[PDB]
Parts: sequence; structure tokens; C-alpha cells
Amino acid sequence: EKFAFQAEVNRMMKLIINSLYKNKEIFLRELISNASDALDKIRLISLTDENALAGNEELTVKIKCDKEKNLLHVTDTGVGMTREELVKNLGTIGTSEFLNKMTEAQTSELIGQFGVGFYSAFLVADKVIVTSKHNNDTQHIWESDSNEFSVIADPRGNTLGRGTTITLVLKEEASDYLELDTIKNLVKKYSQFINFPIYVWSSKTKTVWDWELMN
Ligand SMILES: CCNC(=O)[C@H]1O[C@@H](n2cnc3c(N)nc(I)nc32)[C@H](O)[C@@H]1O
Repeated sequence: EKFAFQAEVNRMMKLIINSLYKNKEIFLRELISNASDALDKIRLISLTDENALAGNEELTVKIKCDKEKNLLHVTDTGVGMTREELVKNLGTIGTSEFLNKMTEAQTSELIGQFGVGFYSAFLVADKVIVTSKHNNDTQHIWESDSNEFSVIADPRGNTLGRGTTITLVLKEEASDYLELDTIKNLVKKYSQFINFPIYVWSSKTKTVWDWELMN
């Protein structure tokens, strides 16, 4: 269940981290963008597949902060990833050209263009966990501290229905992303042009918690 990252991915992670150290908040923009892409994918599949949305009838992005556990969660009800996809799509990668472009650039816009924004999560996380459920497979968990990664069948079973949850164990210097005021402001900014509703789990005054629409 243990795997090593492809050399190119190791270099890419380092380039991204060294290039965006000044604007770490971009990680949320990238995770939201990826969630949107995943939702576009299942929507495209639903055009031809009548049972496509059976595992979860909604098309949304939901963000939750768990200050107590030092976790930030970004969940989408997109197409999800099979076990094989978790291993291949996150562990391997015009890569040589991009790597040269990044180096020749030192990148915010470039990263999104080449579709490697996911790795910016390491700008603010000591550990990145990806739980995913695809219609053609069972739920699995991918986890990595960037020095290796593992994939295991999720012992909780099918809790997502369909989709993916990106869970970030924040670095000590990234505790700000556990605060609602900050997350709501960033989510609002990065969700403006997303064509799917994005919600943040928040409080409202007793004190009641529920999903708050951000776009
Ligand atoms: C880390 C660089 N590679 C990726 O981010 C890829 O992993 C997969 N990925 C990342 N976030 C995802 C996400 N939220 N949903 C789905 I479906 N796939 C995702 C896609 O293939 C991305 O291009």
C-alpha cells in the first residue's frame, strides 16, 4: 500500500513550494478549481449515463474547518477517483517543459494551467489526505507527508456516496486557515466564477451551525 513519488513529481512539489511561499493562500483556489473540474466531469458523464448521479444526487463543494483537530476539509460530489486513479493521478505526472518554465519563471498562473495545483496544498499542510469514491470502485484513502504516499481501502466504507474529500493537516504557521472569517473571505473570492454552489460549514446566532452559501 506504500508508494514512492515519481522523481518529476518530487521536483515539481519543490518548485511550487519555493515559488508560492509568499502567497500560500492560493492552495485554496487550486483545491476549489479541482473540485469544480471534478463536478464538470460527472456532469459530462451524466449526459450519457442515466445512473451517474445515483450515489449522491447533489453537485456541490463543501468546506469545513475543524480547529480542534487542526484540519481543513474540502469536499466535492464530483466524479471521484478509483483506487488505480489515486495511485496514478497523484503519484505521477509537457512536464519537462513545465518544470523548465517554472525554473525559468523563478508561477501562480502557470501552476493552474498545467493542472498541478493540488501540490500547492503542501504549502500549508504537513499531511494531505484524499478520500475518494468513484461509481466504479469502493472508497479509498490516499495519504502523504510528501516523502512517500500510501493508498488503502477506507475501513469506514462508502460514506461519501460519490466524490472526494481533501483533508489537510495544517502546518503550525497555517493555523489562520482554521478561522471562519478568513476561510469565508478566501472561499468567496476563489468561488466567484465556479458554476457549482460552494458552501462553508459556519455558525450563526443560541449558536447554530449549518452550510452557508458562498457564491
Ligand atoms: C497533484 C497533481 N495532479 C492532480 O491534481 C490530479 O489528481 C486528480 N485530482 C486532484 N484533485 C481531484 C479532485 N478533487 N477530484 C478528482 I475526480 N480528481 C482530482 C486529477 O487527475 C488532477 O489532475
